[PDB]
Amino acid sequence: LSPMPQIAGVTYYGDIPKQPKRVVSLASTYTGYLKKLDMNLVGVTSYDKKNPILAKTVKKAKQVAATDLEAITTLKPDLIVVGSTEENIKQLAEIAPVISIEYRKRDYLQVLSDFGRIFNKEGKAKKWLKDWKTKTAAYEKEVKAVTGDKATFTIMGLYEKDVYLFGKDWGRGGEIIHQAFHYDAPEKVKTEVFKQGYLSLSQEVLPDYIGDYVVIAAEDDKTGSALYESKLWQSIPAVKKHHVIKVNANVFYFTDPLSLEYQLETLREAILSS
Repeated sequence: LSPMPQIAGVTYYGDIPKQPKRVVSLASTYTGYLKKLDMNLVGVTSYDKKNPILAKTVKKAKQVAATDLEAITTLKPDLIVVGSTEENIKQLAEIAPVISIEYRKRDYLQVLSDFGRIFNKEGKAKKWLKDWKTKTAAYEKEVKAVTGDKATFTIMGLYEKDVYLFGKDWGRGGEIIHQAFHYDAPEKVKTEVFKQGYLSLSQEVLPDYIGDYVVIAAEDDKTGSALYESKLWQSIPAVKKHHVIKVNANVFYFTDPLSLEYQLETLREAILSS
């Protein structure tokens, strides 16, 4: 039986096993945290299968959603991990013990040490957080020597015809840019995006939310076409100055340690080359 510590955002359904043998992850947000703690994942999400950093490590896991109850029963899990937003949690808890995580109650680093406490993997969690602390410190000085300590960054993402801004803690590299590198954002990003985490934005106002640098997440090359072709977009100083960092959403959606390792080298190299 897990000690099942009381942690903000963490709800247990049933008796969490001390050493889970057969974990089904239905939350793309947490799959890579479980993988980093070398837990055995027999099910994972479509997002995890599509994440080019994580997928290598979960080839053997079956792709499942919360709507695949019979398929999940057939995997015989001894633990299911979900986001608190998920459908069918009552039905999932009838299959196996559930850990349900309410997003944002613990930050991108705490989520790992929290799983460490739940699963008796506090050593692995601590070794990674130590090394993350070391490189992030060194990498911030390097990138700011290039940009200047005061340079503003905006995090944005594209999905079909949808445009979003992100703050410090909604992925797309905001955790590295704004937390790890301590980069400022433009005034309207601070007052209109940071608190709520994400903002669905009209294409038309993008210039008023972009200062020195913009990180733009997309799942493929074609999604950016019409925006990037537009006069409005080409009118942005950050665009003219080639201060756009286009990133692969299929890994940059996430904040698990494996995804972050890739995102940190990618962002560092993009800022240094600018």
